[PDB]
Amino acid sequence: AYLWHRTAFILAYRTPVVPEGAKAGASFSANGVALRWLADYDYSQLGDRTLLDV
Amino acid sequence: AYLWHRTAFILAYRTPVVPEGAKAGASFSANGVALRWLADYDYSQLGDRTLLDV
Repeated sequence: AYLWHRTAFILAYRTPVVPEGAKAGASFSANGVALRWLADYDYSQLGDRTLLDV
Repeated sequence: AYLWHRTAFILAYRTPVVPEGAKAGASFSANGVALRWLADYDYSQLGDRTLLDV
């Protein structure tokens, strides 16, 4: 069990920017954290690829 | 120093045609020469790539 003050632990967040070369882009919130959604089509394997990141 | 008649040297320029797959297709100008600019997102390396050429 841990018993800590609100200012004991630091969390640092930075949502990545969607580059101009990304065919898709959006921003979703996970428990108050803005994420970056990116979709790229993989023609070689004939499949879509997604990515949420922070 | 170089002294040349107009017919001594010849340049030929051609702007590459932006294909139907390139996401970004802005076209720029350098010294009156039109340049092709395209951007593609390498998802395999998690990085953007930009190309400006002629």
